[PDB]
Amino acid sequence: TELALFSRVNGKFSTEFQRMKTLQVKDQAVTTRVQVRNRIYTVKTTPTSE
Amino acid sequence: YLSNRTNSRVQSFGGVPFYPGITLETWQKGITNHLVAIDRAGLPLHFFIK
Ligand SMILES: *[C@@H]1O[C@H](CO)[C@@H](O)[C@H](O)[C@H]1NC(C)=O
Repeated sequence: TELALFSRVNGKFSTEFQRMKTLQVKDQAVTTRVQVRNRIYTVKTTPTSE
Repeated sequence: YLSNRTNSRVQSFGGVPFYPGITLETWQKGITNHLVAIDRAGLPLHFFIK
């Protein structure tokens, strides 16, 4: 600010603004399935075959 | 930081070919045949040579 009635009447407003908005989302999904089946039903050769 | 970890292990012998969505029942009712020797006892074969 400034004022006077004799020699020095002025005005000033050196207003400033600095804003910096930074976001950082970071998502990481990971799925891993493994599944295994087994069956048996056995068979032998007869001990007297030719 | 989420982390599921699921296991599963059926081990059947012996009924109808198992599958995950099977009830604990349709297993049983389907045991009509599909029987399996779950326990056994015998003798040394030299005993049978008489
Ligand atoms: C698996 O993770 C989900 C979230 O995605 C959770 O709700 C659940 O309880 C966890 N376990 C199973 C068996 O789904």
